[PDB]
Amino acid sequence: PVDVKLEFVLYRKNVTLAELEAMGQQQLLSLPTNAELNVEIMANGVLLGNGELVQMNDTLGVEIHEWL
Amino acid sequence: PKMLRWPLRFVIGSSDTQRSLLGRIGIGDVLLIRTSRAEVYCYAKKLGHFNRVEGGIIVETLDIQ
Ligand SMILES: [Cl-]
Repeated sequence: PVDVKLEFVLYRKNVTLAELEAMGQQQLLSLPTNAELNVEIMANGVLLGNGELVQMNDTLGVEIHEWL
Repeated sequence: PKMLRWPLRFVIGSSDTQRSLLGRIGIGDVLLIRTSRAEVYCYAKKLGHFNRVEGGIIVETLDIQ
């Protein structure tokens, strides 16, 4: 009975036609050192919360720092 | 007029859950990434994959449609 797709978003950025061209190459986009400590968690479009990337046993996940 | 923007998401994962198991979720709970990716999205379109490096991100061949 599964409804929703949760998305784990490391980084978002609004981007210009210029900066778009520059990435079609292989030019580096600069993330802070601290990106993995605010991974946005998005359901079908909307932002639900935010958290640090964690590893439990086999899998990866996001320990929730803030929510709804 | 070239004052245009595209909103990009750097997605590292997906998980299918039940709309009814949140907000049973609160702070401290771990949500697991069942499907693991490194794709770039613009709205629904996937544009291509990306590699995380010490500076941030480098993107492989990125689609433009
Ligand atoms: Cl898919």
